[PDB]
Amino acid sequence: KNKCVNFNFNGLTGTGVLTESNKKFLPFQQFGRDIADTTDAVRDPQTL
Amino acid sequence: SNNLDSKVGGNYNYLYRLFRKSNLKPFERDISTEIYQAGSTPCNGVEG
Amino acid sequence: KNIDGYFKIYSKHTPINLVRDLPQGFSALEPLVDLPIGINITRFQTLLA
Repeated sequence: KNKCVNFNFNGLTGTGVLTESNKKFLPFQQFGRDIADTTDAVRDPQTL
Repeated sequence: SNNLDSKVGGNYNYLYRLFRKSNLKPFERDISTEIYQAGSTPCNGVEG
Repeated sequence: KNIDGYFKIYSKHTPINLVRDLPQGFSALEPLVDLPIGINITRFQTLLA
């Protein structure tokens, strides 16, 4: 967390900084996208 | 799979549809055993 | 609904105080499960107690 790193969560490739935000993910929502339809937040598959 | 699936005398277990009344849509499995017509001639049962 | 053989099932449970036909309101339904059966559905029924 708090480091510029390359992410890959089930094909969701990208680069960014990981942190805990106020996003309230529902039980069925897997990952969110920004206004550009680009993945801006995901959920850890191993442990929720 | 000539040495695996085929057998002496002819392996006639695999089937295929010669024709249908019209072309089917993609990603569609059809297991119907009805006799389909090539043209507009109504057959109504027996072959010919 | 059945989209490309993937049978979608949504669910939403909420309390009400209703004495007439369907409530005139709004409520978002969430997905419950996804059953990839892979068949064409044309009819349906329901069970009652």
